[PDB]
Amino acid sequence: MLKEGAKHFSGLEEAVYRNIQACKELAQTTRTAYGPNGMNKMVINHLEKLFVTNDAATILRELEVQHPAAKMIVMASHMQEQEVGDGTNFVLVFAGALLELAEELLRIGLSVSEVIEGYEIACRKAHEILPNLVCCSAKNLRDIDEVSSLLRTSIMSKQYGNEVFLAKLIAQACVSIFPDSGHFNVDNIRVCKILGSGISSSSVLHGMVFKKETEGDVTSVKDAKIAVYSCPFDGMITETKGTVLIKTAEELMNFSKGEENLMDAQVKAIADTGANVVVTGGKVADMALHYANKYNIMLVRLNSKWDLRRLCKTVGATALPRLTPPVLEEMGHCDSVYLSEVGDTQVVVFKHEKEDGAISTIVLRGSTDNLMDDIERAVDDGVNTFKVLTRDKRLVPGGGATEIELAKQITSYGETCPGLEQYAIKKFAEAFEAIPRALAENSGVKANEVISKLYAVHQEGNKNVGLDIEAEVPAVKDMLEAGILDTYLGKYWAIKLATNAAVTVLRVDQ
Amino acid sequence: NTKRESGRKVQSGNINAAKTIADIIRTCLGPKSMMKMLLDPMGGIVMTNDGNAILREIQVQHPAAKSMIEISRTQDEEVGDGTTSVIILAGEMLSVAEHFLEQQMHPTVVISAYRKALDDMISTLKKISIPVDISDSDMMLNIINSSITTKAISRWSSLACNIALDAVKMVQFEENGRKEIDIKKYARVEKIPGGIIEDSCVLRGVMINKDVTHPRMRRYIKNPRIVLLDSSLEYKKGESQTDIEITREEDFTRILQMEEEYIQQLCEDIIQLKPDVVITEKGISDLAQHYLMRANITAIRRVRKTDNNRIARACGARIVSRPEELREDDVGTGAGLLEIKKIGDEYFTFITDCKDPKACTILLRGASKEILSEVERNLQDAMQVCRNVLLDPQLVPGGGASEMAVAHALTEKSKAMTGVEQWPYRAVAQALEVIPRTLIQNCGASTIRLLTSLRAKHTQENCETWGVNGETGTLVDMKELGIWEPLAVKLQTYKTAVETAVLLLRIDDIVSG
Amino acid sequence: MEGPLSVFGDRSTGETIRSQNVMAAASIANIVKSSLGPVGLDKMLVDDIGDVTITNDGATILKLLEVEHPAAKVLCELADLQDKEVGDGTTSVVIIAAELLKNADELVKQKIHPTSVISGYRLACKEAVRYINENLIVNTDELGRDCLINAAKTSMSSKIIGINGDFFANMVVDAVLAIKYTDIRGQPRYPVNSVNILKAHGRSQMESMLISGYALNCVVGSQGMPKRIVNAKIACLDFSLQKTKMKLGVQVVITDPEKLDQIRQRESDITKERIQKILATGANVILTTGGIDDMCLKYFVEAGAMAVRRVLKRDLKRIAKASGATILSTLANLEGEETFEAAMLGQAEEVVQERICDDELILIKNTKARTSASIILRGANDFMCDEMERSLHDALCVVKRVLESKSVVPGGGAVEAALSIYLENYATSMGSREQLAIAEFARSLLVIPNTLAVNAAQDSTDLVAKLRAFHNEAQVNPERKNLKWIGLDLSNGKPRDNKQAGVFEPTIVKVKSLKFATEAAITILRIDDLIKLH
Repeated sequence: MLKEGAKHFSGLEEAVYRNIQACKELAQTTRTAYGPNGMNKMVINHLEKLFVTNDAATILRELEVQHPAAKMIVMASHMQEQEVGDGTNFVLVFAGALLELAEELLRIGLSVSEVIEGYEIACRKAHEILPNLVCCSAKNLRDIDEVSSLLRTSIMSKQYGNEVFLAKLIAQACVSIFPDSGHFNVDNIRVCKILGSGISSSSVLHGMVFKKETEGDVTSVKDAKIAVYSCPFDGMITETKGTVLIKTAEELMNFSKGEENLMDAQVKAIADTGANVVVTGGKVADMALHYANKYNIMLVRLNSKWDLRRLCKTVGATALPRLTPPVLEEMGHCDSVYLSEVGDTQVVVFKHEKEDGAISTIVLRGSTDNLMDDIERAVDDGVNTFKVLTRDKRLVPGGGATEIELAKQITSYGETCPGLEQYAIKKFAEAFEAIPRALAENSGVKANEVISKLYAVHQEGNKNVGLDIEAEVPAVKDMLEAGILDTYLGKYWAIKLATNAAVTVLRVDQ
Repeated sequence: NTKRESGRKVQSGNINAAKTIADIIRTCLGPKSMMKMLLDPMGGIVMTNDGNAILREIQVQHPAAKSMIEISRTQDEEVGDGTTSVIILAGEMLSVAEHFLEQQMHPTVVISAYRKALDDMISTLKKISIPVDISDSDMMLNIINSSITTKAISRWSSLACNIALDAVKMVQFEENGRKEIDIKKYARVEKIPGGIIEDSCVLRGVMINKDVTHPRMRRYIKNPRIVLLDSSLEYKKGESQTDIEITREEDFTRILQMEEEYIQQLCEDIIQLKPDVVITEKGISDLAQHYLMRANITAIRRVRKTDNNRIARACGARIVSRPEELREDDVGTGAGLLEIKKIGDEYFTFITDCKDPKACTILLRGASKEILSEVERNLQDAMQVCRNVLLDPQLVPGGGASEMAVAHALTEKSKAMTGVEQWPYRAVAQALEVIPRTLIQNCGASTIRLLTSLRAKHTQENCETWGVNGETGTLVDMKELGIWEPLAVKLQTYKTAVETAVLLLRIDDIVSG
Repeated sequence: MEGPLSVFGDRSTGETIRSQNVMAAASIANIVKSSLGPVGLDKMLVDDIGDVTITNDGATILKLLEVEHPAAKVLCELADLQDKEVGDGTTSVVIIAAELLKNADELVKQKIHPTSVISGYRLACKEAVRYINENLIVNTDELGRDCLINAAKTSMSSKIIGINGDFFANMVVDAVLAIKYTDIRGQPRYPVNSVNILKAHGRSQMESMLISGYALNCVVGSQGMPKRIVNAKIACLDFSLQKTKMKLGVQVVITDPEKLDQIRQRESDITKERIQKILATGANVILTTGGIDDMCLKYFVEAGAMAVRRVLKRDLKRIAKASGATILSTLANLEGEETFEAAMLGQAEEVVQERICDDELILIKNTKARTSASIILRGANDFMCDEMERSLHDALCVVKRVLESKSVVPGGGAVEAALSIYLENYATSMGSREQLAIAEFARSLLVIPNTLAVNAAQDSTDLVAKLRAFHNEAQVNPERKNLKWIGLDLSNGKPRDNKQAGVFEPTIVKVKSLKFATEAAITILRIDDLIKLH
């Protein structure tokens, strides 16, 4: 400060300006990133590799700002993304939008608590009236449509057109195997992206899909006792002496054969422990391969940790470098453990089917990684939006036909509840228009034009914005029934969530 | 030559001046008051509550301020008051609307909102505008003293009450068309120097300071009859133009004196006739005017015909060639009072005129020659009520609860009018409530909460009649508090205010000529 | 400037000055854009410093403005020349010029018979003028369903303050015929401004009363003297009565003031004999010119006279010819001693005094020597009458301009929207140079309405979306009718459904604005070589 002491970068103006303004910075694109999104975002992640998406959290985590303002709220956006797969595209914009009313009320001179608390009780009032606007509930996981109907909404809230083949393909991955009652799992259903085939060739093989080359034979048994190992081959040939191969002419003789019998004992000890599939994040060797061909134990030549991880995760396997006779601790899990060609890529396939614990493994055949990973992104955040763990998701208008109802609900009521809080309560019903704007953003019209008509749709729950021109000229697309609703819950959090950090990040002048 | 200006840039320049002008005077206007003190480059201080007085003494910026002086005048041109209101009121709607609305992008409903925000005033006012008896000096006095107080002055109010309560009723045009609302020549306030408050002596008719200017003139003839020219003055305005002579030095002196010795012979031609007053639009010279006075004939000189005509009807003066030569005499009496008042030996002849063409030029007397100027302003603001009450008995009580009364009825109607239109209409709904809230922010505490209380008060209790006190800040009935906000004034204010701000948006461009 | 600075004298030698021209050309037309159409903003424009002018008329704007370049200069003529044409098309001609003079040179530079290039912007005008002669599809006062009634009603819908256009549709019909004056080429069209029109406060806000014959406004309430005997006749006078000095020629300089008082005393009393000379001729209504002094007035009030004075000479002149009277016959002098003969008497079925609205008029029933009418306007106040009267005037000139040219167009660049893509098509098969010009022509057309659109904040994307959608090969067709909508309402900025509206323009100003626009493409180009002077 004035004094050489007082560590801080936040406060006073730079709070009522820069913090909120820095909060404004990132919500800018989240607008283009939520609901139907025609917008796209190049990102290099410190691979210098471009990637394209509409999602903030993928990007924001990378982005580094002086100020915890940005650094905090993402956690809530994560806290959403943790609990709810999508809407996080939205979860940031409303707070940042709702915030900047304060700095205005600060120019209008409204106190911290005064500005805060109006949003609060209105947020409770929201949390009171928000479930009143539950317009449906989900029903059946076994039904593909009942699932896929919703799933578009989040895929929509990532990317618009693709959602159709996708949402179906998702419940066709059997979101249904899990009850979605107190349980559901990504890693069991895990996306596995095959570069090649088509992007709409993205398929479903229930049970593990490992793009890794499937070696040896097929597993000794399909129940396979599965000993997965980080690097069970560090080489059994040693790299030593002169040439980084040999030094003395007598050296080479012992280098070549030693790999064999060690790996022979190693792959015998794979059979000795009884592993019916051998998984080497370490190298593949033809002898060991032929040993794995002799002992008939299916071989995995190379592993991402994700391989080992999931194998460690799902099978109950434990990946360990073995220069060491393998010992089954990993043991088995999956009742059918296969070789397969999916995308006609050699696909390491383990499968076991259980109401909980079943791997129903999303296999994305795809033409482009940079797409198929963003194609993964929406289905990810779509099935994570499928993750509610209420089979009946108490659905509310998806793509936000809600806000117009609530923008009507609160600020009207907002004045009824009196005192300067009312203005914060009335400011509360404003930033609803964000996604109606944020779609009209990527749709290309004015939120006023939107809201004026979508106030003129009055009590609806249905008509609202979207993509194309029906979010433009009428600003009317049925966001109850385009087939698009959203769960009350993912909605319920964003208000609740974006209530907290927004309220919070204002309070802090240091 | 050709010059081009564009977009927000000028319209923001429009925003700046009037708004910045709207600052001090809004605090100045009303019982809650401040002073705008101009710094002359020499350090000269000029502090007023009239910014238009300060604005002129220094550079007037073109974009907002050049039009605001004129909408300052126009309001004061019309009713006789309100330079300080329209500017801050136009500054209100100018401030928050366009950029916001132009960030919502349209010039149209902005301009269109002024209309429909203007009539909601007209709508909610005349509903809650409270009628007052126009035959009652007092029922007019409470609304007139409210409007005589425009800045600080209740002092001459009660005294400016009585004169105007009397005068504007007697006001008639020379058409005598209607009474009531009037031109300030058919109600004139001429401050008469010196004396004391006792000499204030309400004058309902025209005064002629030139009727009796001298003690030697006509002394108190109850009905003065001004005889126009025509024979009593035969017409010679010319000069003999006598030939040049180098011998006499007097020929240089005498030829110029010949001009005024003609009217002398014409004033000699007057004497025989003894018109008790003589009016000459050609004018009479003073060397000619000697011989009129000694006759006990007063002389109105260098006055026009309409000045005389309205008076010749007001004082009821036969207008003839000669008193003995028939031009068909006008009446002998048009008036009931001829009072010639003297401060010094310059006599002030006041003829109180009842429903006459006259001028209704009203006598005021301050304690001296100076505080007259405020009495005149007091009287003009007083006669403004008396022309407004005799126009509108209904005039809104408010401490600016009227300045809320529209604003909240707007947001009510914003919900009714809808469209994209509501958003300008709801944006311009905000601008009105600031002026009084500033006055009750001049008070203190939370002025927006008082405004919230206002808004809570507004549709619940009453818009304006019941309202907030301006200087106290309490929510009170403004007729009960006695603060009166003339309907026409308010009617004129936003009207005059909405008009200028329409063009300020319409102008993104000026040239150099 | 731009590029080479090496030579003064506005010699930038090619594209530089050419662009410095298109700069100046795009510089001047800008005010017009924001001023284009009735939705064009109104520009307060400083004349000196405190001296200003508030004008939305680019031509008027231009007239205050000065021309700092030939590019600035060549437009400020053609714009004021199209203003000099009518004043319809002022803003029109302005803008398109700035686009075409980067378009014009680009082709005409390449020579290869250099003559005919900008005619690609000319033959297009022809191509347009023809089509512009073809548009009754919108803007018809040529005939409506009620014709000039509904034509004015839709024009009173084009300017509409109220339900006016009920009587006011008929008034404009009454108005064009109220005026009867020699008009050439054989026009039954008669000037719509000269229509005797009177404003009436009170009664109904929206209402009108047509006076049989011209309605002469005659002073009442000032002169209390009776002018009134119900008669068949009026004495139309250009003459004046004064009780101060009726006939001059006396000098205030004379040593005798008696000379000025004498003719004053005598000729003050001759004022009331002149009427007695007129009344004895059989004239019980005698229309006299005013000018009496405020003293002479009250004298004429208190002394009294029989005569109709201070009448409107605009009407008195019209009625003199109308009732067959003259305004002067036996009048050789300013003396009231003059006899009266019936030559100044107007002949009528009856001259009857009807005071209505508390305004007495001289209403000549059966004006004999011509056909005459006056439509008085009943309104709350005369401002309310000012309100509809102006709404009536653009129900008039449109009919007039239609009575000027039966062939018309819808006003605005909507006729371009048809023509433009058509002329771009009319360019297409031409190819070569010629696909460029006529298309480089027609693309530069589009600026007018779209700017006029956004001037109304109409989302110029809309204006093109609506019009050139309807415009097709399906509809290349103006027809006389709407199978497409080629219309654009100017005060709306948006195409409406009004096909009769009075805010449009005929084929008159539009065939002009094309060529003037093609001109500025040429107008700057005539200079041969270039130089600089010392």
